[PDB]
Amino acid sequence: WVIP
Amino acid sequence: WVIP
Amino acid sequence: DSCIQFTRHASDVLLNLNRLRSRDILTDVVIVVSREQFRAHKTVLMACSGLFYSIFTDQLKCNLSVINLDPEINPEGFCILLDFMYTSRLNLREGNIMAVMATAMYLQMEHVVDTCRKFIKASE
Amino acid sequence: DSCIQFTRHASDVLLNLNRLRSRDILTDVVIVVSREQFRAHKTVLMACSGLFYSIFTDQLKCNLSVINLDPEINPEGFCILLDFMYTSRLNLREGNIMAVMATAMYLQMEHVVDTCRKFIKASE
Ligand SMILES: O=C1Cc2cc(Nc3nc(Cl)ncc3Br)ccc2N1
Ligand SMILES: O=C1Cc2cc(Nc3nc(Cl)ncc3Br)ccc2N1
Ligand SMILES: [Cl-]
Ligand SMILES: [Cl-]
Repeated sequence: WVIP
Repeated sequence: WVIP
Repeated sequence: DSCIQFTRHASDVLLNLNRLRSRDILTDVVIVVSREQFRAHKTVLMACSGLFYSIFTDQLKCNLSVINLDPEINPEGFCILLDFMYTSRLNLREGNIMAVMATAMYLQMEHVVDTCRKFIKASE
Repeated sequence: DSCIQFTRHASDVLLNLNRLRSRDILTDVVIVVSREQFRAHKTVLMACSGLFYSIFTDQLKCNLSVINLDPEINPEGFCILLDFMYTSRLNLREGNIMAVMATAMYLQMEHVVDTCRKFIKASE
């Protein structure tokens, strides 16, 4: 999971 | 396009 | 093999599937969550959820145009997850994390359950 | 928004759609290319091809279960492109590049046409  |  | 690969292909496909969803094009099922209805593509639901995969591979349920979820399922939690299925983006907030995790467990969306558990563990 | 994103989601969705294709699950159209037949999901074809997008948004053609391609279309070129749609991998070879490019132009698959033109320009 990432900060888009 | 890339070499997978 | 000696194949070449287009990096953005999977993302572009999903973006187009979401465009079809937004315009209600070739949607083939309604998911009923209490008083709310959500139109979707069976194939996308199956590709994202162990529960939908099991439902639409059933020889009888594969032909249903309406699927009623358990009454304990929160419509907002389902909405957030349906958006995630079609976009890879999850709108996880303090106010919705419990409903989202409970919905992801029911839908069998393992990666979503995993990030919810981690975000909850960080706030305790 | 304040969304989080799962990097591998789009790729995992496509992998699952290809698994459904391989097991012939919820395929809803046959594409006829001369003597050959290819089963697929209308939504995936539309998401990958300007031609299929135009065909299945047509109020009459959207309901067809069989689509016949132009007789000039090469079945192997179509097969290579159908595999690309479901996998992001293109089996581009000296022996098939002309048929693949001609098929990608007909299907309106701009990125495939682009790499074919570049690979051809390199060998001249
Ligand atoms: O957390 C998750 C997400 C998910 C998706 C599917 N979908 C499919 N799985 C397989 Cl193996 N083949 C085709 C399809 Br469609 C099955 C289980 C799960 N569990
Ligand atoms: O080279 C390409 C690939 C492609 C795909 C689509 N598909 C869609 N396009 C739009 Cl804007 N919305 C929903 C869908 Br499905 C249209 C044109 C093209 N040209
Ligand atoms: Cl997931
Ligand atoms: Cl393309």
